[PDB]
Amino acid sequence: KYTRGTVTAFSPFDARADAEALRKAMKGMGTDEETILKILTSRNNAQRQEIASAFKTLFGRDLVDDLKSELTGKFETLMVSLMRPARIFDAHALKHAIKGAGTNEKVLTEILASRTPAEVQNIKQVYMQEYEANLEDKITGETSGHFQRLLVVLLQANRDPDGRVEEALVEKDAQVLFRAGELKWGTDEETFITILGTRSVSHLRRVFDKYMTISGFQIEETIDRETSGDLEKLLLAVVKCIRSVPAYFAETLYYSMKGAGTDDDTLIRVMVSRSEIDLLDIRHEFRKNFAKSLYQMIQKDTSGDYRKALLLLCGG
Ligand SMILES: [Ca+2]
Ligand SMILES: [Ca+2]
Ligand SMILES: [Ca+2]
Repeated sequence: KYTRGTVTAFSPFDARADAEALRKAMKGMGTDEETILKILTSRNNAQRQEIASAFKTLFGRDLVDDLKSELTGKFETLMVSLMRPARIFDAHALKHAIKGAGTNEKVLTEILASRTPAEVQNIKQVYMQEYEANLEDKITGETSGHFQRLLVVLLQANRDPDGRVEEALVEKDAQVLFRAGELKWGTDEETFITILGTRSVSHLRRVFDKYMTISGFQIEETIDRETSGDLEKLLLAVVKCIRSVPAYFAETLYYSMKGAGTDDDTLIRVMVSRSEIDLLDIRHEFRKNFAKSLYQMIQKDTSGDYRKALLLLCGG
């Protein structure tokens, strides 16, 4: 319950020697895409931030700008995502899932359902600092309904603390989800939003066990994934992050490749975001749950340099 990542600090690290090798790779006609990917997937984000700085000191050019202008396609996206400061990554993804016409409900849900209260608290903050707006005013302007109210509950980064579990309560709560389950998460929404958004994790895992003993089914079993509802999808992402974040992302990754095509926007966002948190645990849930390794699914769904950088990120 000690999460491991797939990317560690490279050594021996020489930011100046790394910046000089990237310049050369990009300098002139064409590009050496392979020196680029070898450096970027074997340096962690802090290190990358230090290569960016060195690069700006030595040539008076911007590394990202240069990647952007030299690279192309998904390889470009991947590399540019690797380069984004970890501190801003989430705030940035949220600015774009929201900005423009429509909304990307998907990023909304993934990030709010999966990040820790501390991580939500940091995001709200970097967002205010960088974009100048209040995260909350925005979500609230793009979404509506119970969907909207559950994201706001989640944005308070206020779930109860893991202490004493009172079984009576565990018991009261199970009886109400049981009932809403039967109702197709159709009503008394206000009540199950209160329960799922605010109770501690230890208290809700207990609730789900209890729930299973009343009904004979697991709470997620009472909601179709593939089909609709934005709130349903958000309820589902919460339930699963409550039991295991790594399992939730393994499954997220699996559905980004199963069937014709790939949701490359999700493949990349996840691979990058969790590369230094729980990407190894995720690879483990994927294999136990999917019967395939992340590596082989990715080998098969992607191609080229985009594919080799992803496989280096992945690790085995
Ligand atoms: Ca060039
Ligand atoms: Ca929008
Ligand atoms: Ca596919």
